[PDB]
Amino acid sequence: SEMTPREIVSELDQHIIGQADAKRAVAIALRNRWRRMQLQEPLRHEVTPKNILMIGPTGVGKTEIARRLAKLANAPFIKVEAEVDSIIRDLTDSAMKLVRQQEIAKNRKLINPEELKQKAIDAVEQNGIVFIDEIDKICKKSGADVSREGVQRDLLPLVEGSTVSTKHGMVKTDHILFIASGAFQVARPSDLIPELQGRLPIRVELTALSAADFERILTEPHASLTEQYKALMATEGVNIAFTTDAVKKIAEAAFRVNEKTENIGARRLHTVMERLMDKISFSASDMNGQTVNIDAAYVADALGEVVENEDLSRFIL
Amino acid sequence: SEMTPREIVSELDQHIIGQADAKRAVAIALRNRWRRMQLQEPLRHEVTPKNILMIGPTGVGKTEIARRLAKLANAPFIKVEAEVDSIIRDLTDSAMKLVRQQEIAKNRKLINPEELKQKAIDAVEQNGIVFIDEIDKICKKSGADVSREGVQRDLLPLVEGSTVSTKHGMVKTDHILFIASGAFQVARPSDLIPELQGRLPIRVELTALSAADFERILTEPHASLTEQYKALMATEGVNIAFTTDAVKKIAEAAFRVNEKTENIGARRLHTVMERLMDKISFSASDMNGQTVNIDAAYVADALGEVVENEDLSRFIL
Amino acid sequence: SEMTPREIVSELDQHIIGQADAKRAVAIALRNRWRRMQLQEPLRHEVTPKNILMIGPTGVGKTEIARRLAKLANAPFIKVEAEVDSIIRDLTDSAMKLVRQQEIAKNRKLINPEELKQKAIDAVEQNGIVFIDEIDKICKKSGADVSREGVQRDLLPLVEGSTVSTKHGMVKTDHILFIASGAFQVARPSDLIPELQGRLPIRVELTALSAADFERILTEPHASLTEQYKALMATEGVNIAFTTDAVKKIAEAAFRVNEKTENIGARRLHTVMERLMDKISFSASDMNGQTVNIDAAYVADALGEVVENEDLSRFIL
Amino acid sequence: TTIVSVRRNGQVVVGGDGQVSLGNTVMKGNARKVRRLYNGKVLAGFAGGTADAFTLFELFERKLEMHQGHLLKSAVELAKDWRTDRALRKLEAMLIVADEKESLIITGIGDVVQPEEDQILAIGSGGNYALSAARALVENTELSAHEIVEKSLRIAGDICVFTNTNFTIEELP
Amino acid sequence: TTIVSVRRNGQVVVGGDGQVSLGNTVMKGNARKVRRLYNGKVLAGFAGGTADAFTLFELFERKLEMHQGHLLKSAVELAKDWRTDRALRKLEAMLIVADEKESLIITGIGDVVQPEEDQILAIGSGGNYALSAARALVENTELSAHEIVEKSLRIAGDICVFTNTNFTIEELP
Ligand SMILES: Nc1ncnc2c1ncn2[C@@H]1O[C@H](COP(=O)(O)OP(=O)(O)OP(=O)(O)O)[C@@H](O)[C@H]1O
Ligand SMILES: Nc1ncnc2c1ncn2[C@@H]1O[C@H](COP(=O)(O)OP(=O)(O)OP(=O)(O)O)[C@@H](O)[C@H]1O
Ligand SMILES: Nc1ncnc2c1ncn2[C@@H]1O[C@H](COP(=O)(O)OP(=O)(O)OP(=O)(O)O)[C@@H](O)[C@H]1O
Repeated sequence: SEMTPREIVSELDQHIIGQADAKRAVAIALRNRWRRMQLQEPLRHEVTPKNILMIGPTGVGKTEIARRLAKLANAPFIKVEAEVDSIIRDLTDSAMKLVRQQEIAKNRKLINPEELKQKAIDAVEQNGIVFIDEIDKICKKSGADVSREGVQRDLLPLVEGSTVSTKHGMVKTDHILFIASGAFQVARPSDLIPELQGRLPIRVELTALSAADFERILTEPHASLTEQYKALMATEGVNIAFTTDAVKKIAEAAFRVNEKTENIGARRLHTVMERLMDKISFSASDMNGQTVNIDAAYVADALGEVVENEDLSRFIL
Repeated sequence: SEMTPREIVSELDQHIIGQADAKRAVAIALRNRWRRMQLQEPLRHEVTPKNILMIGPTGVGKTEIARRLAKLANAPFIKVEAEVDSIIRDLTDSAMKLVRQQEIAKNRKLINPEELKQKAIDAVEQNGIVFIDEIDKICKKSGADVSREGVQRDLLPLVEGSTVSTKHGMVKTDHILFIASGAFQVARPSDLIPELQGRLPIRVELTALSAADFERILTEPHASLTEQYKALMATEGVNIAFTTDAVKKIAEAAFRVNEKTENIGARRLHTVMERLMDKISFSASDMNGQTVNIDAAYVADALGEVVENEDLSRFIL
Repeated sequence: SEMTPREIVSELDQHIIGQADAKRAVAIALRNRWRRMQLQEPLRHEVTPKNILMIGPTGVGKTEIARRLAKLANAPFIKVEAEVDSIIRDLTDSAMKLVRQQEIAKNRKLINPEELKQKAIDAVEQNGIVFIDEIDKICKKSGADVSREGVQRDLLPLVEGSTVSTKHGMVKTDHILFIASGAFQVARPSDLIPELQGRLPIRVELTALSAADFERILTEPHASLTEQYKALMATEGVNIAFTTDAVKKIAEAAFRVNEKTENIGARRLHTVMERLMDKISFSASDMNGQTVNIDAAYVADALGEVVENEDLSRFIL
Repeated sequence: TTIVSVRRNGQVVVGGDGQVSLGNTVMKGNARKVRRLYNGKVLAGFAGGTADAFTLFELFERKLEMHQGHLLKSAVELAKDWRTDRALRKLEAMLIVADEKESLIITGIGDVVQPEEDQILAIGSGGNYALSAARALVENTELSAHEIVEKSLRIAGDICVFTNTNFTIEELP
Repeated sequence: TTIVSVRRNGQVVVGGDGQVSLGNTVMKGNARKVRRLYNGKVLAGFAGGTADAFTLFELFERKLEMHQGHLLKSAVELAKDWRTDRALRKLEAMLIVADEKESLIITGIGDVVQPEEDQILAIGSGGNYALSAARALVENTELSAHEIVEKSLRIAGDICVFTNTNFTIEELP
């Protein structure tokens, strides 16, 4: 009773435009944790999920693809960045609001908090997605101490298979699906203890977002910034047009800023829009019933310009 | 059911005179967390508040504008200066006295324990203002260790969106509105992890308070020092006149001290007044029914003079 | 009521192909903890199990032989890699599954917990296998501090015989059977405190896995990768043939990678297969009812090639 | 060593000989003294006795592949790691780095220097000899920045006893 | 000392004399200067005053028996332990290491050097004397890498006052 990879991909292409091999490897991660169901006893209690390792920049969609696969597949989700067993005790506390959010709006009394003690556990030991953001931040070189390789050691019994003791009972982990992300610009995947490199067989590399890629992320995705502002400003009683020649000057204007400062990724769009929808957001109420055309001419003279700091003339002889 | 930005501004111009762009960006922060209400399901559970970053001196009104927007908009407030999840457990304990106080003073029995753990959390997850004072105090350079960048890391799941477990239940944070302040004289905004620069799109810069600005802050604001002393001394049965030529010599006498010592900001007025209303505050009772005229002549010979220390002649050859 | 060594060996030769002296010493470890039963009172409460020390590479089967002797002999199991008494409190929480799942479908109400608190304990104290992976990681040289020799000291009362206080009662340890593994490439067994070298009489040395040994581990073991994929892809409605000339090119292709990078051991097969069953796993559903022949020609042009990094030309003059 | 860098007509060249000297003897004479950094985006030539000369090279890399290959910023980020309270040791060496945009010289003591108007840089014992021939050519000939680096390096190998005619040259784009 | 290594016809030989010098006096004259590492998989000859010369030896072992005997990688892993922020002391010595595949020279300052085309390596006071005789032979005779090392060592014992004719030679395979 679950989708096909071809469909998981296509359902992700609506909130996370771009990438590719990203979704693919993530899809087959879900698809084969289900195919694990239609099996006897021997070939079923032993077949650990092929964990994933996402290698890519910052703000390219390493966390999105892990989130839009926790709801659009429904399962306990949790993100953590390097106690260790309290990562499972939180995956369980995020199981109740599912096995009792829809079920409470379905069973209507019939409470029985004794089944959410063995039926909400099946909701974890089976459907469990643990996301480790910034895992490259715990590798051997770091130029003084190597205790970051201790965290990588306490975080081993989990990706392997142990029995975490939560307040709902003994929840196994052997079948949970772990996905770790990392920039891996300083270190390399092989800089992780070998006794855990073979517990992350899937290696998927995400790419950065170009000028055109920033153009699409601005509209195509559901609840895109173009729509979010079209709606948040429609409630004021104002309509707003986001022409296409003006979307280019917002994607190729938030990119110009990512290649001259820190590359925060897509999140650069939010800080750009907020400066654009600055003039309107304030006096929107006092301008009820008006269709404002946001084009190249408006966007251009909306923010200004952003050249590099001064680096040189300051500390260089 | 909430004010307009034009009004939030004008209601703030009564306790916090001065600034400008300060209030403006703070206003639209509240206005658009409401406009978020009148929306369907998709474009509603996903539209994080455009957090704010106030860059300004010390004692210019970075905390006031965050406080006079927690009452004059009514919502759980809390100030913190760099556990991390216990910042939410305190935003909830400050959301009690607005139910077991407010919802018993409008719709006055009627207890119901399992009714406040749904009437209060729905108020935090929606109305929540977390204020981080002195955030510039946790940046990369600091000339030895960089663990201050660890705090900036544990304080990430919150500004992003997680589920803090309080004693009242699982309260989400995704929609809370965070406002961080900083002097940013040593560091720069860009000295903060990029994985959090895009989660604070609003950049507002407050200015310092001049001689004239100290003159106004002394009267115009509700409960100004001129009024607070006029009243606290009226209870003694004494009336007191604060002439205008004497307000100048108190603003341009508390400014003279901020440009020759630490610039504590407006809070300099309190320590100045306390030295002025020193002679009167003591023998006010024993002088019932008298109208004292506090003018240039009185203020002048009320405190004295304050020239620089001795710096030089001490340790310089 | 338990098997013979000759049989324990033969039952292990189905999931852990290879090794030899490995199983042998492990077998007689179980066989003689039973022979301890058929004895009077004096020669019975005093005869500590001859603990084992497995010296071998990484991914050769040091943990498998300890796991396939916890189920195929049924007893509380637990793996730990250097609190210390909480290793017993977990061996007990793992004993509530062979008494509440072994006597729930057997002795079948019957509740009486004060009845199983001496039926569960009697178990652990008798059938108890504590596995210490990577014990060589706590020896004297490490070039600065020697607190790792403190862990080797707190982990002494257990291998000796004390009384750990769990939430189920006072469970003795004197008769538990401990098995510690280690690479021992940097250190030597004798680098362990003498007051614990004589509490691990059995010294078994496992060998590494060759080209041929990787060929067998790919099929012969129950739930081998060849079968696991044959089944996980049969559920998609697809059949797959793993010819023999293609199993050689997967064992002698995962070995080629272990002698040019970290030698992760057998776990190398998983990462190799995952790259092979990459093309199929994705579009398996959309290709229902097909028998794909995976031979030398397919495997060859399935992954590509893997020559050393670049080491030289980068940092060497 | 002799490491020199000329820049003419959107061209950035960086050459250096290949003699590893130990005392007054020659241990290796083919050594590559000019290496490529950031996937081939920047050129780096070093001088100053292997060890330090190398660790200075690495440190500038960990700074490029952490700042998007922004030469100038990477440079200063590195320099600042010496100008603090807790120093970063002290390196007996110096680098000449250059990409399509800028060219610099970074010392393991913590300072970054920009060329003079002509945009020519040289370091190492044979330094000034090359720098003298370079300026000579740049200011009086039409030769490409490559030809000049080539020519200047030889002039310097024939005067410096710690410089040979066995060099490796790299250019951008 | 005088430590030399020649490589000809799938042969890798590494020889060295056996004179431990203290001041201008000879304390021990049989000393084994070329030892075997990794169960006999790699050859190592050292020079540079006992203590440091030794601790450099050990450090390269703890790196081989931690990298599957991959000479080159073990070498660089060790070198990198000097080129960091927190240095690894500094050793007054150097090693000539070689297995069936490659041959190197590692200094306790943190650098790894590859031979020149002829694949000949020498170190120590009597270094260049052996290296001169070696190149002489390799380039003009048919002698085996063993015969050459043997011959080259003697030529150097008769010129260096800190090198004797009492040597120990090891070869691979
Ligand atoms: N491919 C994409 N298409 C559209 N929006 C994207 C994409 N990738 C990221 N975003 C946007 O980025 C924000 C979320 O960032 P995200 O969690 O994806 O970062 P990341 O790539 O995981 O990096 P890090 O984990 O290092 O911060 C959201 O605003 C989301 O819309
Ligand atoms: N513009 C202003 N108008 C009225 N009162 C002001 C103003 N600025 C500051 N104050 C007074 O200053 C006090 C609060 O200072 P506040 O916390 O705003 O300082 P800040 O500028 O945020 O700096 P920091 O956070 O570094 O202390 C209150 O007593 C408040 O009345
Ligand atoms: N002899 C063997 N026969 C079959 N599979 C084996 C064998 N040895 C190891 N494996 C495989 O190795 C994996 C488990 O590795 P295991 O934990 O046994 O290695 P280890 O060397 O004991 O542990 P560590 O790497 O923690 O020292 C499984 O995929 C298992 O199939």
